[PDB]
Amino acid sequence: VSVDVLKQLLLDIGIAEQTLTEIEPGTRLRADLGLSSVETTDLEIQLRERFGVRINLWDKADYTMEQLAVGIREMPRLE
Amino acid sequence: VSVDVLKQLLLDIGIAEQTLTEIEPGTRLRADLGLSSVETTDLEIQLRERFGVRINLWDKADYTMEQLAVGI
Repeated sequence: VSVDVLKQLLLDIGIAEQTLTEIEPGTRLRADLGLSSVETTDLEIQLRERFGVRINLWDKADYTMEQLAVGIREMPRLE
Repeated sequence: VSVDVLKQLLLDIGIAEQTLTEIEPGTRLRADLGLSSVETTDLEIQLRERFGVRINLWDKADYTMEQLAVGI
């Protein structure tokens, strides 16, 4: 249900907090947040390196906050 | 751009993560990573369509990750 972890990640990579005030489970990275190419690339890097989550926004057109939150909860980690 | 960014762009065109472990400034596109002609072309397309960056990766015989960053 919760997207707080992902909201904080976005904040962590430099997304402005005013862009994030209405974030919901169905909020989409491109179509709703309007994330830039550099921002999406930074997100893919940090998802992989911090959370073990591997996504490809070159290949896939978009992802919701929910799908990414769930990925984070599900992915195996050594910690 | 950093080596990290280049590594992600390469992942995103389907270069295997295993092939990218130990990637660094000196790593070469063709002689070390073994990029195919189709993969090279895919990298060009991604740079142009995702970032607005036009680069011709047949202008040189090969590119280290550092030359690629500078060229970008």
